[PDB]
Amino acid sequence: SVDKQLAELERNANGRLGVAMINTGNGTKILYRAAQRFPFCSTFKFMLAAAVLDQSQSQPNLLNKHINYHESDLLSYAPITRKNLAHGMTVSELCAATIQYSDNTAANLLIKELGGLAAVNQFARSIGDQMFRLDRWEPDLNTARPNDPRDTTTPAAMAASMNKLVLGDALRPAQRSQLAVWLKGNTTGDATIRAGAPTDWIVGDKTGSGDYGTTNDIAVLWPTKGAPIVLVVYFTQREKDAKPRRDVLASVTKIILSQI
Ligand SMILES: *[B@@]1([O])O[C]C2=[C]C(F)=[C][C]=C21
Ligand SMILES: [Cl-]
Repeated sequence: SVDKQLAELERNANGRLGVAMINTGNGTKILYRAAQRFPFCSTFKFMLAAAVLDQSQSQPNLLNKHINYHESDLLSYAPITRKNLAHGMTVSELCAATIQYSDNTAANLLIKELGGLAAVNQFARSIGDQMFRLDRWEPDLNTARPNDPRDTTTPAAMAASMNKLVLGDALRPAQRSQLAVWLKGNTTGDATIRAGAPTDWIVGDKTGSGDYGTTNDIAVLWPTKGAPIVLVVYFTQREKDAKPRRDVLASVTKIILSQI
């Protein structure tokens, strides 16, 4: 029933759908195609910020490091780093921007500070995530080509990680809080998981879009009654210039929340 509705939603939507849900209330999970790979797109920015937060556990001054980025770093999609070209940004603001606005330059800048793509992989491995895999820099990583494993995860791996990172004990508390906070101030989420959620709830989220109408969102939801819930929804379609299907994410959320 739980399964049948998603399968039916996915049939109807003409794409492939990946859900994982974790109610940290009891400890129960709703999984649909949870072990299949999907192109994460901008959703990895979450993992990237966690990595930065992990590294700042050693480096008291990391978050406050002033970064003076150049003209040549700027990309098509970078409202915030564009706005502050001239004054530079702190690593910490870089994190807010990457999360809350999905700024690509900020991300590239942060990967470089961590010391490259493989440092995001290694952070992913050290938290038990064995599926996360970053292969290219922005903007090349949102091609979402059919059965291309580059730059993918599984819904389950991303839920487990978001769970450990935001609600578990992956991080120390100040770093943990910072992560939730960035998430809470996200500005790209109104139309996806937020839209399928009681308007009284509080949602922190990271979205993703890309080719093949890849539409993704990864969220913590703070309910009125009870414990936080982890929700990961990934979706992809037939054609390369497919338009996003945010509605599908809204409807998935609506389904999952009835069950609870
Ligand atoms: B991403 O997946 O989040 C939004 C976005 C914009 C863009 F231009 C490239 C990649 C992403
Ligand atoms: Cl805390």
